[PDB]
Amino acid sequence: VKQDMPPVGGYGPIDYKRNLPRRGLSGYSMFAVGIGALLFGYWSMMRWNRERRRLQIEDFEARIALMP
Amino acid sequence: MFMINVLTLIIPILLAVAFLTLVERKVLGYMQFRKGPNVVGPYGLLQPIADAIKLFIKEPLRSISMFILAPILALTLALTMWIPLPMPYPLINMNLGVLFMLAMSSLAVYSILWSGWASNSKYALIGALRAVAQTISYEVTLAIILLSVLLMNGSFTLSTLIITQEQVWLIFPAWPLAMMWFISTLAETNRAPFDLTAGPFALFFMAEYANIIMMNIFTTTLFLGAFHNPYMPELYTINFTIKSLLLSITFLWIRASYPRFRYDQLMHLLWKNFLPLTLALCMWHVSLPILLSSIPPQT
Repeated sequence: VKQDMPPVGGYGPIDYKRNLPRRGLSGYSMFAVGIGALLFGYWSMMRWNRERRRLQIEDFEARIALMP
Repeated sequence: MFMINVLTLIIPILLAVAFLTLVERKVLGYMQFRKGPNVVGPYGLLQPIADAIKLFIKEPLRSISMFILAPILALTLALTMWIPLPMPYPLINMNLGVLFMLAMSSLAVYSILWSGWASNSKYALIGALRAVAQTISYEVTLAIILLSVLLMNGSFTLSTLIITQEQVWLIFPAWPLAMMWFISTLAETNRAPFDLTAGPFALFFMAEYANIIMMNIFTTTLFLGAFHNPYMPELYTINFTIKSLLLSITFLWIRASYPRFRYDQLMHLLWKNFLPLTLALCMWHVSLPILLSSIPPQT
């Protein structure tokens, strides 16, 4: 017998495609969810700032009543 | 006790920057397929310590007063620029500290230009002049964006900022402004993708990476964090430290990935893409509190 290195009856194929998934969101959906979380942060920001101004006015009234 | 406060600030800057160098080298190593370094001692700690030692025993050679005066300014910025950073109780309660950040970044630009003048008439000094020009083209963007993100905070005092960050983070009312500012932090740290660019190299290197840690701590304070609960500030310290660490790893992690710009592409990109967008976001942040009736309590 002979003992070279042949391929055994043929081998499987190997791909040659530029395999790209291009996944992720679109323009509109990513854009809208970013602006939506932005507006959520704005609303909570507005609420905290106006309640904070209430308390800071109370601090002003403390210094007024303390002064003379 | 106040000099003890100073020593407890500026003794961990050496350990902080050296362990930052081992952390960034190990992190780049695992970004690639590298265990670098682990052979030299237990997980590579004596390797940065003794390597810093070897860098101090290099015996170099040589205008001399200028060559003295540049890295001393760089490293005294690296020391004196963690003063008002409000890890819960800051060192000095400055009434304004962010403008001090801007002023000492300009002092770092002084440092780079003095080193370039000390480099004794070289094509390297022409390149360092270009680096001075690109570094000075950024404090416009950083100051204007910083102005807008403090505009929702009223005062410059930064304790008001740690008050503002209790309900939600400030990353949500200004995320693209924050994105541009973080790119400007990449810009001010003079590292990748924003490059290029003798001794004492340890002191100059120390200045750059303490500037990095300053920019990351200031990023972490400016946009997010936790709540300052009194009579247990260490909880805020731990949560702040963890977030700043993750941001600095992300900062080196973004450095690990992209080729560096062209100089003229860098200028082109800077002016014609950040600068109108800064102005537009900033005028919208000016007209925002008058259209939400929420101006902050400027005390």
